[PDB]
Amino acid sequence: VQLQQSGAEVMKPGASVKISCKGTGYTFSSYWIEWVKQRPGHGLERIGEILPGSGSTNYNEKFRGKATFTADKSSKTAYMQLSSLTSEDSAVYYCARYLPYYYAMDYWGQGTSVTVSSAKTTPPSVYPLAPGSAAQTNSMVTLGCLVKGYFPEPVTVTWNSGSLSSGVHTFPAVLQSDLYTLSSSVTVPSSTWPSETVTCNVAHPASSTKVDKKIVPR
Amino acid sequence: DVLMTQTPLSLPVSLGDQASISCRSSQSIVHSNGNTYLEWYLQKPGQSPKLLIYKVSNRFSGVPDRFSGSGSGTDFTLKISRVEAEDLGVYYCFQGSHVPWTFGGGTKLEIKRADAAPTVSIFPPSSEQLTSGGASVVCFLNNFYPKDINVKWKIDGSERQNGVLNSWTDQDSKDSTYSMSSTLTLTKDEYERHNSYTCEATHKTSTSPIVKSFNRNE
Amino acid sequence: HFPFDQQNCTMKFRSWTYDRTEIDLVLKSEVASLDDFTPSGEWDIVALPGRRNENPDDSTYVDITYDFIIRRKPLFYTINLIIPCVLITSLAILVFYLPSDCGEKMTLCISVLLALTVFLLLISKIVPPTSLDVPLVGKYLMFTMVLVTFSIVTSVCVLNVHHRSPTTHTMAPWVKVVFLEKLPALLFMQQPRHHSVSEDWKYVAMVIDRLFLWIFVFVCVFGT
Amino acid sequence: FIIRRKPLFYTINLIIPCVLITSLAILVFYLPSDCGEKMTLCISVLLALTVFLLLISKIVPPTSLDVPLVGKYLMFTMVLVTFSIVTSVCVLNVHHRSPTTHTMAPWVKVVFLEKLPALLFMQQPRHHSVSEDWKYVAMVIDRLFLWIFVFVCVFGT
Amino acid sequence: VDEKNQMMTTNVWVKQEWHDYKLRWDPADYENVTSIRIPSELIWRPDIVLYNNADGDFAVTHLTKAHLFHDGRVQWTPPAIYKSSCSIDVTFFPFDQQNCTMKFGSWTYDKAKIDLVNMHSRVDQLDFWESGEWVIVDAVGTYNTRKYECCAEIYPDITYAFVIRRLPLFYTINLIIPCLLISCLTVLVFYLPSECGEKITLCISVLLSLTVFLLLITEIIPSTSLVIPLIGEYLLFTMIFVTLSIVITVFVLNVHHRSPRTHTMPTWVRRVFLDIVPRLLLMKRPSVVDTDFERSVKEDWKYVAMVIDRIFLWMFIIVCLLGTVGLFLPPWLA
Ligand SMILES: *[C@@H]1O[C@H](CO)[C@@H](O[C@@H]2O[C@H](CO)[C@@H](O[C@@H]3O[C@H](CO)[C@@H](O)[C@H](O)[C@@H]3O)[C@H](O)[C@H]2NC(C)=O)[C@H](O)[C@H]1NC(C)=O
Ligand SMILES: *[C@@H]1O[C@H](CO)[C@@H](O)[C@H](O)[C@H]1NC(C)=O
Ligand SMILES: *[C@@H]1O[C@H](CO)[C@@H](O)[C@H](O)[C@H]1NC(C)=O
Ligand SMILES: CC(=O)OCC[N+](C)(C)C
Ligand code: NA
Repeated sequence: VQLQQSGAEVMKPGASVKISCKGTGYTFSSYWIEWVKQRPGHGLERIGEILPGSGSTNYNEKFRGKATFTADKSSKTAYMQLSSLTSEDSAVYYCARYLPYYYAMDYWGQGTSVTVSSAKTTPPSVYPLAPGSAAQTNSMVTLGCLVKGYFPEPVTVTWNSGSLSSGVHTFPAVLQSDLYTLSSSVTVPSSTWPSETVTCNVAHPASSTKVDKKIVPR
Repeated sequence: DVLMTQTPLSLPVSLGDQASISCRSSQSIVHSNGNTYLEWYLQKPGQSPKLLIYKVSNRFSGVPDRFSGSGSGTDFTLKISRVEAEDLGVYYCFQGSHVPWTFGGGTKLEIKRADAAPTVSIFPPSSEQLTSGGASVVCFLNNFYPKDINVKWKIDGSERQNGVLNSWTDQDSKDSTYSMSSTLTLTKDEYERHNSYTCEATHKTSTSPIVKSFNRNE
Repeated sequence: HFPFDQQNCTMKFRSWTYDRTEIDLVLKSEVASLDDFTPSGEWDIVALPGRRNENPDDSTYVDITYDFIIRRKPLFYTINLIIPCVLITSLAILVFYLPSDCGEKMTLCISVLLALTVFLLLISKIVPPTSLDVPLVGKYLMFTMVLVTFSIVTSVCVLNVHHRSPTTHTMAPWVKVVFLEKLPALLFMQQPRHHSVSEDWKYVAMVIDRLFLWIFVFVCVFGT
Repeated sequence: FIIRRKPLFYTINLIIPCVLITSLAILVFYLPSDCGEKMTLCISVLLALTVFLLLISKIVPPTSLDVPLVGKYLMFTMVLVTFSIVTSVCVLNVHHRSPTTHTMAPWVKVVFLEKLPALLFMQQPRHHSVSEDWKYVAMVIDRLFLWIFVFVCVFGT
Repeated sequence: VDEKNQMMTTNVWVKQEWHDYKLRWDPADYENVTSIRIPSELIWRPDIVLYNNADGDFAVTHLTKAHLFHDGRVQWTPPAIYKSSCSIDVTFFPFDQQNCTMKFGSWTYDKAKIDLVNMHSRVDQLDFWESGEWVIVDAVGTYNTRKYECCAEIYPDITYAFVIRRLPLFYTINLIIPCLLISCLTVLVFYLPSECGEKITLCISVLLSLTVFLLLITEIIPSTSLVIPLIGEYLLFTMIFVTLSIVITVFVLNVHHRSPRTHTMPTWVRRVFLDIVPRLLLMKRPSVVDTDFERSVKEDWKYVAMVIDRIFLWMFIIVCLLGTVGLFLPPWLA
């Protein structure tokens, strides 16, 4: 048994997206397909369900009119169409197999991520940072690497061939106005930072962008 | 739609301690067949949920025996005999009794440990920011616990609330401490007008807010 | 819960020639197939699981049972039965606001009783009551029929009180102090008393029916 | 095959409606003749009882070895209600008499205005017209039959 | 055409024709015998069955003799009675058109073993016994192929769509016209005077008649929740407004029988319902000066009741006309 969902989508506000869930290894037409929305913030919100064998569909009150379910029996696929995409609709959507009163949602789709934004693909602008000059130097210090002005996700930050993996603290991306950003700081010996070379790498597969900007003492 | 409420919103419990998550329904969710259909799901970060319990008490195949359920017409609870690293996640209660079927609010589970004081830091902008025509002021707070953290952007005796970014990190594994990176986007026309920049952060461990500042005039 | 009911119909499959020591019945899938299903339009399919059953005490018994969980689509019977029933039920309170002098109370209450009885019999033909479970709609119709019978009795009594004159009846003082003075105050009536015995009886009858109008509105509202 | 019927269905569908209709059989004698609705009530009761008798007839086999007790009770009540209809017609005729169209025999006076009211605890107010005497005689007659029917019906249980 | 049970019963001749390679002969060797009739149970036959059977038989059961020709051609035309399920739509009953289908195909041989050929796209009606209740608008067979999860091969089928139009005269006369005649009486209660003592009789009779006719319609149409007949909606709305009229009638009768000894007329009631509304409703009260206060207030209560009746006589007429046109006019336009 396996539910295979479609790939990630990026859409402009006001458009409509259609994601699919393909079920194999079982009687696709005899199990309800549950659609679940997980906003990046928090929470699982069921959107509705559809029984592919018939046309029966249910929607939660919050999504009545926003979502529409369709199923193809020939190809074991179920579809959910979202209309009038706002910024709230950006989330990860799951499809699950369900049989009421008998079998719970034991198999889930991998999850499809939908992003509603007006921006276009943009390479990162990595601006490495170092401790301020007006700051006492002690045994332990923190480094600085900043990535901003990139879109869409994701962006992987790593050191030179994983030179210093443990002890690093990356942070989730956030929107200043429309674009994403990221910060990453690591702790290294004060006697090793100036002597040894430390650098943060940046990779943006969406923009096919790779950057490498070493940070030197002020 | 039946409303399902979970308490507590967060349940910090150290390794090996008894855990208790409660779910309540806005209505009785019993059914005629002698069963009432309540299920418990667990989602790890960056993963699809997973079934743990169904029909209140019945335990899914392949799940540790430590998990157990119990309840009645409108009050249900989940129990974990011993907590482990894999146990960390969000737990949801799912009602499969009345159409439409709804998820619980979610009960995040965390492991409490010896609180560590925050290690605040401030990083002024870099030359690239000046060349681009911007000024990014970011405050770092690493390896702090618990969530009792507040950050105030007081600048040369002025408290500024506009353009303040709230981006913290989830509890880690090696250290099990959080982090909190606040940024303030300044323009060149306004960046140089002011003189002193400070990042006031207050934590339970240190009642007096920790102060870290730098002066533009140098 | 008709017409908002959900049915659980089973289909048991056995071999009526061979027992478990001869043929073993195995399920090819855990659910019945809906690959070439034609939707009903009256019933909604919920679940069609299948199970293989044995008997720990028999050892010669094997069967495969499918559970057909189906859900009625309630719009049809809603519109065609529940709405007419509610419309008829709403008329069960009006007799206590109809004035006695109109000479039409009996017609109204008797007609309501007739309509309710007919609807009860029709509902019984559609969904027969049984000791295990009586349809809630039928229960409500019966309760309303009992109330309407009580209202017919009360209307007869009120009509008897209304057509009383000093030439044929004498008003006991307690009747005065209660119905002309105290009970109207509780019901917010305030007999005008601008200035005869025949009008006093007419007011007593009007006070009685107002008291019951409150109860029937209360009970019928509680009937929700 | 000794089998026992589960009587809930026919209870709800035949017995309760029948007793509800039967409880109205005697009301016509407490209804004043001025209301102008005695005929409506008594005729409605008769027709409802007849309809339920016909339904029972359609349910049971058309054999003549025995009569259902419920059918017997419905037939008895139907006869009683027919008697009540005839009596109501007579009471209405008595009620609408006037000095211009009828004369009251002295025996009618001594009986209906004096003796029977005392027996039935009616106590004519007699605060003091002849048209009111006829209206009182009608009140006495149907009060007498209210007593009779109650006894003949209470022994029906 | 059973609308309640959603089944179509038909009597058809199932014309079939195939070639048998072992049933060939030379007529010159058999006294010029060119064809023969043989029992159809002695030869191989295609297993054509009706997929959407309901309460009948899947396959032909009569098994008449087959006509065999010297070149191997077999002709078989048995009779059959088929009871097939079809979805019934009674939105415009009794002016409805139904589309009932019959799906035929071999049950166990796929397209590579047995393939079907449309003898003629149109169903044959040369020996059709006219019903008098339905007329066949169109009866055409469509060839389809499809795969079933049972089996790996493609199974063809021919599906016939019977588009049948109901002749509406019978149900017109027996249901529609009585319903319209009763509907003509829905607003009459507001023109009856309160002294006639018969308002309740009329409105109750109308309500009960409408309810009975709704019940009669219910026994004809299927108990499906996908569509609602227009006749049913009209009857239900008429019943609702008749119930409302009964409530208003009780209120108006109560208002009519008020007197100074039991009720007091507020000044605002007097103002509104004796000056303003009568003017707007084009009814002019005579200027009469009654000296008896009790008999004059009783006449004012009686006039207030007349005005309330006239208001609702106007509203119900407007609603009755607007509702009827707003419900039936658009469908009649395409
Ligand atoms: C529809 O009706 C069928 C038949 O009455 C119901 O099946 C019965 O369901 C109960 C509850 O699950 C079964 O009892 C349980 O069985 C499990 C496994 O053996 C056991 O662990 C429990 O302690 C309990 O005994 C019962 O065996 C089963 N009977 C049959 C004949 O299948 C079904 O639940 C009904 N479904 C709905 C939605 O109403
Ligand atoms: C054989 O019979 C056919 C009619 O079935 C006829 O047309 C034909 O001429 C006949 N041939 C001979 C040789 O008799
Ligand atoms: C009747 O139904 C068939 C099959 O659903 C369809 O092909 C055809 O177009 C329909 N015709 C009408 C007139 O509805
Ligand atoms: C092979 C066989 O028996 O198939 C039957 C089902 N059908 C007609 C859908 C193929
Ligand atoms: Na009648």
